[PDB]
Amino acid sequence: HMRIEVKLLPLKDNPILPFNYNYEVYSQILEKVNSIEPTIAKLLSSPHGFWTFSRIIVRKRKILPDKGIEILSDDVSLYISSSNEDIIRAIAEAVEKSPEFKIGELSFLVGDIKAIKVKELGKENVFSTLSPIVVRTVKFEGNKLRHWDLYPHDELFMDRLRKVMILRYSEVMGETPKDRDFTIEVLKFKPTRLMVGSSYIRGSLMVFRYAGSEEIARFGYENGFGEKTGLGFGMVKLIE
Amino acid sequence: HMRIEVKLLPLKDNPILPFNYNYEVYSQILEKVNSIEPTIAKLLSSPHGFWTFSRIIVRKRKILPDKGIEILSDDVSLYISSSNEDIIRAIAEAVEKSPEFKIGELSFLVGDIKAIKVKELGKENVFSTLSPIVVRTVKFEGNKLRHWDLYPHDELFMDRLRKVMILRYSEVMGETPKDRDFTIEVLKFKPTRLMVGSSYIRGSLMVFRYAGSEEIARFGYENGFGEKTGLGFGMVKLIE
RNA sequence: GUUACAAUAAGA
RNA sequence: GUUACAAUAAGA
Repeated sequence: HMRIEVKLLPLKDNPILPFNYNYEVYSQILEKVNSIEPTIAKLLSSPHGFWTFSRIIVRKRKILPDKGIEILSDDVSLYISSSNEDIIRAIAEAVEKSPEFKIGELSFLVGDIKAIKVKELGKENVFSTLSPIVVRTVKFEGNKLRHWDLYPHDELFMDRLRKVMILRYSEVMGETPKDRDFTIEVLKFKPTRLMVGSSYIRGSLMVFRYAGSEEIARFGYENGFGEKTGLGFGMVKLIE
Repeated sequence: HMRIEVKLLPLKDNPILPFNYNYEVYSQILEKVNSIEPTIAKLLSSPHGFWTFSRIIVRKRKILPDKGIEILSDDVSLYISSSNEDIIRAIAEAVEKSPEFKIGELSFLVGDIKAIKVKELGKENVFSTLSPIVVRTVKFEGNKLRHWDLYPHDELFMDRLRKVMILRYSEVMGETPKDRDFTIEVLKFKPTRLMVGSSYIRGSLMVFRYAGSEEIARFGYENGFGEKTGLGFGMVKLIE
């Protein structure tokens, strides 16, 4: 499966990355791809998770709780993934043509794009999250129905996630997977709250072990696990 | 200040360290230090935190969620600290004369005890928790009286932590500290729940910046921050 | 693709 | 004693 690393260069001195970029990055890419491949842009913007992208990785940093993350590195990377290398292809082009990113007060400049080597999977895999995994349910709170976010320690999590993947899979892949059974067991777990647009989404940054269906595993690896993947959630990476 | 690194060598075939070890380490040090020096043993047993020790540190490890932390290193390490170099000196002796330590299933053997080079503090410090930091208030749950454990997001957190350090300080240093003010801002934060004996204590694993009274700063640095430090809570290390 | 493995979570 | 910096936390 195709996965790319986009290097970004912070423009000014003492650059500071704001804590919640998910919507900015996503909408920015959408706009850029839409200029070239409007037809693919429509896939990016789909809820079904045609792709993922990670957090913006800052290899060396300090924290300014009121401002954001201090970038002490010369550059930052952003990993993007998809089962469809036509989506990858189109993103590389769009970005490189118009390599100007504005996140809050910090402007970046796209440096090298490159396709990344990606490891084969096994019967069981140990994944670490590259961007928070999101699994949502509906709950009556007051009157109006609203979105309740789940974490692995919640009872309905595994069952909800299972259905989200099967569902998502058949939607983007075109068919339902033959083996639909799988489990995950959490190893290192943390909660995070992200403001995307005018909303709030809460998710898990975790290291977990996946077992079971070998096609859903490929699917999650390539397209991210959980919901809102296209918004920058759900990307994992293989460790041992 | 005086800070030691006690090394532990796992005896069992496949070494699983249980997730909740405080009480067992506490109560076992408490004895080995009693048999040798009953008098110092009572400073340890005091609620006021005449000392701290850290999580048992395992460099190479992996998680069995129903079991514990699988130990993949040759040795693990405990870090004990105190403003009183007599206490530390006593623990090192007491532990050397009775090197056996049992935790859950695992039996350890005390290896080399050694001193740790400890940097001087500044006007401002960035500390990391070697032990989670515990700050409690009391609350009524129905007609029953309950411990309620606090984290920095709680309005009452800063307030009760000041009072707890000021109280601890005087009850051990012997006098009230001159400068009684400090602030703590959180950089990296994760919550943890430990079972110590019959009861559950929740606390904070975190990196934070300490601004304030220098004598309080050095007191927490030596004797731990927050409460219950005698049980292996609140130990910090200085970073950059 | 080292921010690449500390779970559990208000308990009597 | 590098498990050594991702805060914030149920909203309209």
